[PDB]
Amino acid sequence: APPALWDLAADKQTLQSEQPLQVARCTKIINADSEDPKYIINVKQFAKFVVDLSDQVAPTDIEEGMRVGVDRNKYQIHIPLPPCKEQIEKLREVVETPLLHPERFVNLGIEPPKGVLLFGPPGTGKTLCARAVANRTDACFIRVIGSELVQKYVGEGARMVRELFEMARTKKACLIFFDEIDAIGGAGDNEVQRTMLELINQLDGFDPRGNIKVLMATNRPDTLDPALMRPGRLDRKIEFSLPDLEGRTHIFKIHARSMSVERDIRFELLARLCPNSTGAEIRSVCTEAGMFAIRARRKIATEKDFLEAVNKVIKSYAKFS
Amino acid sequence: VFRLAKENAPAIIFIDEIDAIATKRFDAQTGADREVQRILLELLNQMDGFDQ
Amino acid sequence: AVDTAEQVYISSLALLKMLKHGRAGVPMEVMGLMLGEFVDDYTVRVIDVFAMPQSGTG
Amino acid sequence: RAVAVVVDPIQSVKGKVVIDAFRLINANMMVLGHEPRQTTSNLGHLNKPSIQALIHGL
Amino acid sequence: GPPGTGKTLLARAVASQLDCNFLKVVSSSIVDGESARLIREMFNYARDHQPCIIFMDEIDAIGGSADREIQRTLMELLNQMDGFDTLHRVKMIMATNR
Amino acid sequence: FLEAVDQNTAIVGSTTGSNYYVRILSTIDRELLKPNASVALHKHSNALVDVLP
Amino acid sequence: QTKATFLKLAGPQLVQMFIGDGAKLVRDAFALAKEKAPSIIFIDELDAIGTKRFDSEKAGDREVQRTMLELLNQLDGFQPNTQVKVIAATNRVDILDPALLRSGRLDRKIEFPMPNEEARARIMQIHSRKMNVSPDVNYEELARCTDDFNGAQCKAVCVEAGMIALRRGATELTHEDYMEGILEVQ
Amino acid sequence: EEERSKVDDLRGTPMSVGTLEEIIDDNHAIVSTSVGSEHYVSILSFVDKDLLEPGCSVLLNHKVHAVIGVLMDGLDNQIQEIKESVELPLTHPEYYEEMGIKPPKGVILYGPPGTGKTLLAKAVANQTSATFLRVVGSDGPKLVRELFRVAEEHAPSIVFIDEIDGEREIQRTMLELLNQLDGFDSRGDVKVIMATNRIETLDPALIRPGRIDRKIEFPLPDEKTKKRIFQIHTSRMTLADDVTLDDLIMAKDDLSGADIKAICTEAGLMALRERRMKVTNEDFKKSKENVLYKKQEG
Amino acid sequence: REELQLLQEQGSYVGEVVRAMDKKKVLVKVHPEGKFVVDVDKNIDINDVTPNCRVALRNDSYTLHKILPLDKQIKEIKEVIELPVKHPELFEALGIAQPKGVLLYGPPGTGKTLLARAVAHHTDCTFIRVSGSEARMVRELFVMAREHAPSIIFMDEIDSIGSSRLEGGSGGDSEVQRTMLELLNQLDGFEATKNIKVIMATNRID
Repeated sequence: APPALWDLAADKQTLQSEQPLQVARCTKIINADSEDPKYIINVKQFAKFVVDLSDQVAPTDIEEGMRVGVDRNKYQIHIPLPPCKEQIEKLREVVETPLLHPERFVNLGIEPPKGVLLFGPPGTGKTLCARAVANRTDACFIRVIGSELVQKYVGEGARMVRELFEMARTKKACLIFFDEIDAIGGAGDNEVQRTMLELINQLDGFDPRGNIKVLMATNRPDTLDPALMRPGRLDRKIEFSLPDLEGRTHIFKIHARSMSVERDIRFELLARLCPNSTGAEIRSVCTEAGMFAIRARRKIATEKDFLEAVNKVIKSYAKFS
Repeated sequence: VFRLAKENAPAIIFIDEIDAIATKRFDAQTGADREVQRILLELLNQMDGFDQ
Repeated sequence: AVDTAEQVYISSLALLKMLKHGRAGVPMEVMGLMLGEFVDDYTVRVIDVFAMPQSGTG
Repeated sequence: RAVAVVVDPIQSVKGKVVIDAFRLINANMMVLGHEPRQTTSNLGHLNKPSIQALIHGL
Repeated sequence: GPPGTGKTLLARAVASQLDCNFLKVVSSSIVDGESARLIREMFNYARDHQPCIIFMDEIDAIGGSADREIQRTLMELLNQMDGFDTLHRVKMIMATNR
Repeated sequence: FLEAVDQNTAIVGSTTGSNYYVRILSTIDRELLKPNASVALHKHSNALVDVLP
Repeated sequence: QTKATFLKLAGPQLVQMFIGDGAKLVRDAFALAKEKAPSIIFIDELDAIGTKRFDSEKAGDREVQRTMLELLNQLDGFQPNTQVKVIAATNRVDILDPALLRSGRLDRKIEFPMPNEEARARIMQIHSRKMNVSPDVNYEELARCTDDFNGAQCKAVCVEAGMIALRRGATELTHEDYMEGILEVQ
Repeated sequence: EEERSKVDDLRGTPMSVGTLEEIIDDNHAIVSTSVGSEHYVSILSFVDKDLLEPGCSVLLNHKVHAVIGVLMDGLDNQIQEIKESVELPLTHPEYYEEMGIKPPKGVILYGPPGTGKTLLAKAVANQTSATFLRVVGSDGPKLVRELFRVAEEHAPSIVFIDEIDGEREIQRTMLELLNQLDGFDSRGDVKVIMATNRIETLDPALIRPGRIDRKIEFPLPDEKTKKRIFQIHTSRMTLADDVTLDDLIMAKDDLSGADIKAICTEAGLMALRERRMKVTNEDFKKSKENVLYKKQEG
Repeated sequence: REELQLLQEQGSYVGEVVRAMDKKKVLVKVHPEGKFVVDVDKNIDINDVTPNCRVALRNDSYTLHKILPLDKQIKEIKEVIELPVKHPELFEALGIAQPKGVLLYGPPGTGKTLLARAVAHHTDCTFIRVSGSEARMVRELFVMAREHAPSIIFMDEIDSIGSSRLEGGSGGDSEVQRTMLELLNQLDGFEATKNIKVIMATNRID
């Protein structure tokens, strides 16, 4: 009641402010425009209404499929509303280098590259993406998985991909990341077919832009249609497989910004002590090392202490997987 | 139906598919079946009174 | 700041014209006018009453 | 004065053609009393719109 | 029509001449066992409008449990054509290849 | 018609499924108080003049 | 080169989960063709969707068959057919309908007898004339190295040649980059 | 008083019950109803607008819908690690706030005996002072989303999921559950403890994405915590010195809280035969034989 | 003719109040696009109106008006049915498990219903049935059982020779079987009062 007191005292001029803004047609959404004077609008009650644009709203401020406040009396719109070694380099030069020197690729060539392709076993995958986010010079991009594409009550995925591509247009060609193409792939399955064909249509389609990005990462490359469709636009396909022996020391060096590690500890030793280890796996290993370093009540961690945690954490996870 | 049957003539009443309709039920949401089986019991008492 | 008791005089003319206006009372918004002469403040008399052509504006 | 008359025969039964004329109160009279009109004996005749919603609602 | 084509041109000539009405029957109304009521509906319309002329082009496709349903559809056609109807008015034309 | 909760007054269901509460006229006898029957009200007054089988 | 509006319609696009879509699609397309300007309409893969399936056992799509029959019917018995044309193309000659012969229907028939090299080099030159390339080309190597390749594949050879030219450090495309791209993507 | 009683027009006869969707910084909110009508009107008094928790039912009108207000309606090394996991934002903070880690990805608990014995054993330890939520068992995961958001409101607490186990729907709703638990669009909210029986039945997608911290295999039956539980249940009861807990807790296999409560109840009941307030070992075993034979007979 | 204007009122809806509030403002459950919460008329008190009941509500002023509406068998069954009598006094010392119920297998030849009623008549106790008619709601019978300690529960309708689907009807009967299952689970779980038994009958493989 006390916070509502001063507001109740401020409710006096609300009576004189009641005359405008009071009209609500419950925000009917538009569809398209055949001609500028007359627009076709479809209310949520599935009743199509037509009204001319007012002088209070510019025609250039109207977007396709946009919700705006509309009068229920004059029917017009008074105001709108806002609501590795070589391979890692090859995949780095398709992201960082172009952004670092955009004009360089314009002068030295006809056009910058597109993207790369990731298939086979997951390996160290999805770690390099977060690494790329960490190496971002300005602002991190927005990643979109493949699980959001397939949902109940189909047909929402189209509006979703179109609105996120619209946000990409608002972001003036922001980096776009895709994941799990096998979920929407594998060409009752027609509902998936429409989504993946629309996806390929929006990809190969230069309408939003052709300079944005192409990235595909999947465990099983059993999809025939994206494979035959990709060479027309997408390019630069390389082998991923697993992490190499001397390749883990790079992840170690980029993880060297963590809690202080004794110089007596060899990186190559810990790298060769756990074969078939993903970047996130050895990251979890370093997590165990740091954790047991905290539990040891010391200021440092020695390899002799947590090596048991290492062989244990790798073997125990190797048992079921 | 019964009263027009007794009013008109010795008519012959036939009933088909008793297995599905006369099956007992428990839940109240499905209790309509209990209601119509109570109707069945009602006409059962009535036909018990129709024995003579 | 003075107010008296006013009473509106209605004849058969305006009544019947409002009956024809009742037949003209279709959902389409309509306009009408009333005429008369004011003898004083607290009495009002209406005599001439006609209709108006319909419009899309309402 | 500006006499305001609204006729709506659509939902009006043919049993009664009785109509109610309308008036406009001033916005500066909100401080003082609402209607300073004499001859209160005719309010019972003005009680014909006995509907329990629109009258004391509006 | 085994020696060539052009019968459809003659049918088009008659159709453009008089034809008494405008009607066309597709070769296969099946893919459109739920097409039986559709056929009976079309024939119901044929009974609704007394004057009728039927034009069927390329009927050799439908003339040929996979075969069982085909035979069933044929039996339905027999039942419908040999049923009770007045054929003295309605006319049917069939076009084919071999 | 639905049911009669008291004397000379009852409730009546509409076509939309919404039940309406309307007091019957004194002229109408108790014959129209039958639990299940076809009743016709006015489009405005919503009063029942007569019922049909 | 037609300078008009172009449309894209494929074979599987005519095949859907619903039924009786053919008539609606044809009538609507002809409606848009009636209302709009004399644009260009091109459909592809009419052979796969026009298969009459000699084998009598089973198959999923009989629809585009009668859709094509109705299309021919409207391309025959209708005077408006003098309006905007519809271009059709077939990949394989295994399936052909004898009823497709007419003025309104398919008329022009052109078989491709192993298209030559120098011509492909010419159109490739026309496509690549915009990009910056050192004006010395023998054309012999690039004409000889191309065997059973599409036009899109030649454009892909040009694009591939432009791909590594960016990381070579050279601001101008060379001759060997073409054949290098050929041996790269193909 | 007059200004307080002059609002009776909005809360009067023209009044309805609507459902608000979200609160906008533009001061004109959005409501909804059976037909989903939206009305944007400037705000008034009597509303909290903060703790209101939008997405619930509100008060509407036959009028312009100006809102006059709202209406509410050997595991020691393992157990110490999970102690420093879930009890991390709790008592004895000084081993945390010095540096800090805070990996709120949750953990996974399982073992060969299963039957939620060790799971409930570890779960009941956190029930001292807290808000506990037990979920047993596994259209879409709508109810799972409801539990997720209600746990988002219950975030300052501990959430414990127990008994985690057509067929293709289970996989995709498992992927959906994994995506929702991953916290894609949301930061750290509430600790989620995954508890199951066999880890071999679970897919590898429930290990790496789900928990980034630690997972420990179950080395033995852990008679210790069980001895503690039995001590808690027998704390109000009485016992002699000739009664050994070791062989008793070693003999029992796959029992729940209601089960041990039942066998203790029948232990006291069978100790009531001789009218003794003390329960012996032989009487405890003889009483246990009843339930032991009861469930194994059927 | 004074009511004629109330006929011009275009009738009135049927109000239902599921809940009452201490703010003296009554909420009413109505057909969709309903739920109009408003204080009632001044001449009628609020506390008189009971929740979860239908009332009369006008469609304009939204005001409430008024509330709207065999020797071998009995020899063996004696030690069973007459067991709850005077025994629980010494059952504190004995601590024996009380019998949950008794069932017989065979044809419905004679005295199926009359037997239990006769024994209950000789026991001078009330006879409580279920008879579901116009959630789970099986606790109410246990509440009534708590109210009246002596009781005899025998099921007539459970003995069935006549008509079933045996497919969905088997599950339909499995619902009742689950009901008596959880009932027996409650009886085995604890006891609010004595003299609680269940007697079923089956003429078939069930």
